[PDB]
Amino acid sequence: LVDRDPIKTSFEQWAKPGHFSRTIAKGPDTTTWIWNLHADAHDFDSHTSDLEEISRKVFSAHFGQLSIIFLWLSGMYFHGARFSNYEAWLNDPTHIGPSAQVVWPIVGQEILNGDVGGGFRGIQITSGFFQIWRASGITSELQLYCTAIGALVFAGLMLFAGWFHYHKAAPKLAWFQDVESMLNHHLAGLLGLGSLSWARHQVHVSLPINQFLNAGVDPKEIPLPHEFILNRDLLAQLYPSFAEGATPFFTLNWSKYADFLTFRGGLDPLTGGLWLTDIAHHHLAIAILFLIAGHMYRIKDILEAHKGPFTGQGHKGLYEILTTSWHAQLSINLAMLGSLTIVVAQHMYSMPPYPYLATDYATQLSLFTHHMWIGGFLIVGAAAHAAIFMVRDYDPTTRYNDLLDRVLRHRDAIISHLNWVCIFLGFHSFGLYIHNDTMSALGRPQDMFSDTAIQLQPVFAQWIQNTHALAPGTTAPGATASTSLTWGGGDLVAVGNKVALLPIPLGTADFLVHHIHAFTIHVTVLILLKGVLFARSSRLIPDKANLGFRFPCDGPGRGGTCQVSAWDHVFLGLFWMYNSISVVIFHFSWKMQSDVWGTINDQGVVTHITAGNFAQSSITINGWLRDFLWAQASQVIQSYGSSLSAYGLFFLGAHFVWAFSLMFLFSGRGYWQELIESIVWAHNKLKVAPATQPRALSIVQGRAVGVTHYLLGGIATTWAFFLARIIAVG
Amino acid sequence: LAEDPENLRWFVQAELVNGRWAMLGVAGMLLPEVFTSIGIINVPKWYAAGKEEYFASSSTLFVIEFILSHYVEIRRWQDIKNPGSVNQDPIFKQYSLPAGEVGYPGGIFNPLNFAPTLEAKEKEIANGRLMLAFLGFIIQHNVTGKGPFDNLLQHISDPWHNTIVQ
Amino acid sequence: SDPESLRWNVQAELVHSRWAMLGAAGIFIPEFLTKLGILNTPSWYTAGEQEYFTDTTTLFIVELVFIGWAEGRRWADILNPGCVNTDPIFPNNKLTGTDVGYPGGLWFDPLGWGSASPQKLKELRTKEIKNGRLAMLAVMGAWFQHIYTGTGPIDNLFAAHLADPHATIFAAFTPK
Amino acid sequence: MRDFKTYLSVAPVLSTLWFGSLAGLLIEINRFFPDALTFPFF
Amino acid sequence: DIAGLTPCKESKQFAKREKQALKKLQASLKLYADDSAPALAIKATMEKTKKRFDNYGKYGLLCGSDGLPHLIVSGDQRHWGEFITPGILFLYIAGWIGWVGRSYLIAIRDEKKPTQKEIIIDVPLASSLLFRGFSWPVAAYRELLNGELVDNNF
Ligand code: CLA
Ligand code: CLA
Ligand code: CLA
Ligand code: CLA
Ligand SMILES: CC1=C(C/C=C(\C)CCC[C@H](C)CCC[C@@H](C)CCCC(C)C)C(=O)c2ccccc2C1=O
Repeated sequence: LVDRDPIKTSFEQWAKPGHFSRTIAKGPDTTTWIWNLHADAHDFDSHTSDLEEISRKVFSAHFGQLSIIFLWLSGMYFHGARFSNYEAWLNDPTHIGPSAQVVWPIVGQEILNGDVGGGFRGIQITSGFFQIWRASGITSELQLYCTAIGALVFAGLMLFAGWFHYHKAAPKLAWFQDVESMLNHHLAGLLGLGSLSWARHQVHVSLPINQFLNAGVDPKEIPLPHEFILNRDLLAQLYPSFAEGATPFFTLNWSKYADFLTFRGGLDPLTGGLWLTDIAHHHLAIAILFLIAGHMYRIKDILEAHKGPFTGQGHKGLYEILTTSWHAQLSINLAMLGSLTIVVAQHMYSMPPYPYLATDYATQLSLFTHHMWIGGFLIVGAAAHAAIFMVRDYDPTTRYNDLLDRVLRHRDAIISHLNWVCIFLGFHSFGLYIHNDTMSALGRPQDMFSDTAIQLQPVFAQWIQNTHALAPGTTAPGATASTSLTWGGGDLVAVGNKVALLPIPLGTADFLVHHIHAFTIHVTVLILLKGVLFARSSRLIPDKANLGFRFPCDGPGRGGTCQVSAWDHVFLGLFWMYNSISVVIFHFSWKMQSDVWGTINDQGVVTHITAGNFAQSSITINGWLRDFLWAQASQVIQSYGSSLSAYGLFFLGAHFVWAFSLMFLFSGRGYWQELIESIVWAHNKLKVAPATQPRALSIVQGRAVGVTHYLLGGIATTWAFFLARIIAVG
Repeated sequence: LAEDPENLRWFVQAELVNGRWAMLGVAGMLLPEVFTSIGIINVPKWYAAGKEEYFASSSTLFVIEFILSHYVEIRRWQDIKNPGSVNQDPIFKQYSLPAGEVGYPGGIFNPLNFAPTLEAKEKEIANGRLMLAFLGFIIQHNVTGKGPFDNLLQHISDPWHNTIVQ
Repeated sequence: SDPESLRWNVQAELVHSRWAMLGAAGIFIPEFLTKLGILNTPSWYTAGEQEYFTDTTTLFIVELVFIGWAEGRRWADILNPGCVNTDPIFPNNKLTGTDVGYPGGLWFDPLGWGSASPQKLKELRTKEIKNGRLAMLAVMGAWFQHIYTGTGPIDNLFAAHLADPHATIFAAFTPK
Repeated sequence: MRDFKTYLSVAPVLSTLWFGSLAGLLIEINRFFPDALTFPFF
Repeated sequence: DIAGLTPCKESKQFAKREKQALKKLQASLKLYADDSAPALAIKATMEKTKKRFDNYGKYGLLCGSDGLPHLIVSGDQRHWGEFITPGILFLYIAGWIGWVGRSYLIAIRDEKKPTQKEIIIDVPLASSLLFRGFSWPVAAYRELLNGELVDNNF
């Protein structure tokens, strides 16, 4: 390509058919290249055979995410502001049931807008702003309206840094191809200087402006816009102005104190969102580390070190090419970023970190399943992109004889095991349930697997739960309750509208879901593991790195020779994970409502959204639609003519879109060709078709329009199924 | 390779029959406007003859006539595929034989001809439309009204009326 | 490093300009002309104070039967004859192009020296104040804003309100 | 600046300024007549 | 008139629908807007579905049991424009979608390399072949079946 250059046009390329592999989009017309162009639009086997740029693009086309997450948030802060309900909800929590969005009464619309709290028509929320927002050491609607434009500021600017890259004549190699410092910085002072900084604006301002909110008032009968400077006088109620101490150290006297923190654990009676008196200390006690920690270092050295006998000789030298990969140092990350998201999903529901959550049921489970699909949707990826490594990234083979060349050495092996693992599971991990049916429908309970028939006896208790809620008696200092109230030992009194967390008991019907997870988590990974491992060569095809990591299927021979590849192992690996997460969700809420969520009154006689129906009745896998799907969902199929209605009214579409995927999943290809011409014929008679040769779907595009649909179908189905059984009773 | 038009016979003859019947159509109105008082739909019947019998019906009248119009009309058909109408003043016009510098094909714009004494189907061009579009006009404004023009007392000035229907 | 955008009709934008803006003359001088206290008063009784209204939307019809007529005739034979088909001379046509209009037809032309040249000298006059008029009216059309926004008491709409000193509108000057 | 026998181009999805809008002006007829199911005529 | 019941002039079941259902729209003794200027069930949403009283127009409109109105359209008693009036309308609008389909298409395959001019668009919508549709009096109803798209080209 010209047009023409090198050097010697500014005149930009708008006009002249094509670009992207060289007997390119050819003069001669076609359609396939219009899904080409969008797909693989980002890729790197083309653009140039030379690293250089690519990192100079990804550090820019990156940017436009932050900026975006930044245009987003703004319409959420704005939204969570003038489309109010926040002002109204906060003087009045336990009571309200929040909104931010509202229609405009065009056509049918309005049904969707149904009285939500501080006196107005709207559609609800299961996205816990209104609750980060508890923070506001200040309060005010127009104020969020500054935090809002403060958002659009970071954006335009944190979006003109993206002009101020690639398009501007760019940095180069050394800049990233000296890695030497990167984490040094990152973790030290941002990971640090945020958490740190967050400390300073987490007791300064917030703690006090909810220390005396957890009582009454109406805001501006509290927390001015400046009030919190030098005036270290209201900081007087929430500890000393250090009195006689000077910059910690010890020649200090406490005859009666010990700074803010004074460590909690449990839950505010009046706002059980976990205590804040702590929340500063923990973030402070973070940062320090990061503050000390981001001070390594300059790199091989540490990895060029510990080897052994069978261990990893190539451990030593574990990648020069880890300054020369991406597709590698992205895949690693996704496993972590991803696997480090759904660890949120627990510490959240068994330890709320915001005021008013749990009581708020629906506004932190939405969460625990949204955060849950990322700690999964980012993991199969975290494999895909390793397959993208394993196939291609490096120039030649300069990488040699090491940890990997090792793992591969065995490979019909690491995956030889893992397999049997799964059929051991599955048999012990699902037909287990099927016993029950076949023998409870035969009907002889003597011999089921009930929490009571097969020998276990009115106790689960003695394991580690019961040595967690009881541990404030070790090296442990203490502080009433535990760490997470859901643990075996002691305490009850949690909240005065509805409930929050309490013990959460186990045994079987907790024993075996917990095991289906195993088998589910395991056969997921089998297919990804073997998939990324056998990326490039095999004894079904060895001539098998020769195009890319996709390729439809090699060809009718060898018997099958179809699925193979690794786009496709990252195609049938999604297919499982949709279950992996989709059944983990199914788990939590049936627990968390069967027990936990429920409610106090006199003598606090607890009354769960369901008197533990779980008991003897999830163990039957029909009980999973006797007690679940057919029981709850009665709220989705009753939901017409209401306010939420948009869920029942989705629940048919998307419970349709899924049942459209199979068409894309289950079908041939020269088929819709053979068909597309009958069409093309009738077209030509009137004189109406040929130009831009209309073509069927690109074997693997077809699979691309399976899967993606099967998910946005099979998923939102419950996104509806859910929001419709926590809004309204529960 | 048949570049463009064409047509011809075609719907130039298409028109003049619109033209000259929109012209007549409005002779319809003509009446009730000078010594005025009598019309609209007036769903005539239509001028009505003697005091010796009809009597609301005596018959579908209306319905018949145009059975007649009917084979007279096959007749003009019975002309335009293959030119046959003595005068010959529509199909191209009279001035016997001629105009058909468009009868055998090859037009593009072709203006035409046809009066011996003298001039043409031309300023019978534009009475041609004045009346087609007039009807357009005429049974445009019913659907709310039915009368024209007095003096400068209080009529021609449009005072207050009532939407379209709605 | 600099845009890709001299709209070739970079040549035509400039002639709704002399349209828009010469035009704002009609508002600029007749306004403040007005005639402060003429002697004085604005009163229009005549066709207007008894014959049941005068205009509004018989207003427009008559009003821009003419603007109708004239604005059309304006750009659509500014010039351009040749007036059809079929290969490129660019503006998005000049498919008039190399032929102005007629090969020895009539007096398509104005003026001797085989063109249209309204002679050579007169860059003077209307380069200056006139694409001025473009500029000028930018800022006393930026006064349209100042001149009235604030909907003189008689209405606060969507009540922020949002502070309060004193009023605003027009007549000339300013407190300061 | 655009005379006779086709004109200047336009992008991939100006359909997104054709679905959104035009069609958009139609809600604009579906509130002027906030309702249908048959219709009076003009 | 036909299989269901009679229109609006009487339709008992239909009446009950007007009333319970909507008016429980009510259902909120108050819910505070004594004077307040937002929460608009209050004004219309009802009244816009409601002032739709013993009038909806009058439409005929048959209304079965439960009094939801059924559409016959067999061209009789009253019901003609529940298909034809909005039927020819569907026809006319489409067909002037594709009359121009068969147009900002049959205007290209020529000149010099014309192999995807169509992923960009030469005249947007066609904005040239545009009105050819309203500028269809008769049109394809003759010229389609005679010449051009002529059996030849068939
Ligand atoms: C106003 C400015 C502008 C202009 C005229 C250009 C022009 C160009 N850029 Mg570019 N760029 C810009 C701003 C601009 N850029 C900014 C602000 C950034 C950083 C944010 C970049 C980052 C960038 C990179 C990495 C590259 C270019 C490249 C190019 C060249 C190819 C452009 C192209 O066809 O991409 C078409 C794409 C767009 C027009 C849209 C850009 C996508 C982002 C910024 C917004 C869209 C996201 C949006 C939310 C859509 C998803 C949601 C959807 C449902 C609506 C071209 C010369 C490329 C090059 O050098 O040649 C190989 C190179 O790849 N640019
Ligand atoms: C940190 C990571 C992130 C980044 C930066 C990338 C970057 C990349 N990935 Mg990737 N990937 C990721 C996470 C990431 N991935 C994850 C988590 C997965 C697992 C699902 C994958 C699975 C994956 C595969 C299989 C492939 C890539 C490929 C690529 C490359 C192609 C990108 C492209 O052209 O856009 C592609 C995006 C589109 C074409 C847009 C279509 C999006 C559709 C499906 C919409 C999604 C549904 C949604 C609900 C619809 C919107 C709403 C609608 C209803 C209105 C690029 C280098 C491709 C490659 O060939 O490598 C060179 C290869 O195809 N990725
Ligand atoms: C085209 C085909 C035909 C049709 C009409 C259907 C229709 C359906 N099938 Mg189905 N099916 C078929 C052939 C068909 N199938 C075949 C051949 C098979 C294989 C044998 C199947 C196998 C199958 C299965 C297994 C299932 C279905 C199901 C369904 C139903 C989903 C419920 C629903 O849509 O409620 C109708 C109500 C709506 C769609 C309301 C929609 C309102 C929303 C979406 C908003 C408006 C639209 C808007 C554009 C969306 C927003 C998007 C925006 C971003 C642009 C639906 C009735 C599923 C079911 O529900 O029970 C069996 C089930 O999963 N089918
Ligand atoms: C301009 C348009 C055009 C025209 C005149 C036709 C005409 C036809 N199509 Mg068709 N089609 C089109 C575009 C068009 N199509 C497109 C874009 C697709 C998507 C691939 C199809 C997919 C399709 C299928 C599967 C079938 C037909 C069939 C048919 C025939 C039956 C009519 C019918 O019931 O389908 C209704 C028409 C559609 C479903 C097409 C939707 C696309 C329309 C809305 C195009 C609108 C114009 C478009 C925006 C062009 C841009 C305008 C440009 C001038 C600027 C008929 C000859 C059927 C057949 O072969 O039997 C004879 C067959 O079932 N079509
Ligand atoms: C149904 C099916 C098809 C047929 C599906 C097709 C042809 C979908 C493509 C349809 C396109 C998206 C229609 C695009 C037309 C419009 C975008 C053009 C008009 C523009 C708008 C204004 C309407 C395959 O090609 C296929 C291939 C491989 C495995 C399975 C399958 C499969 O299951």
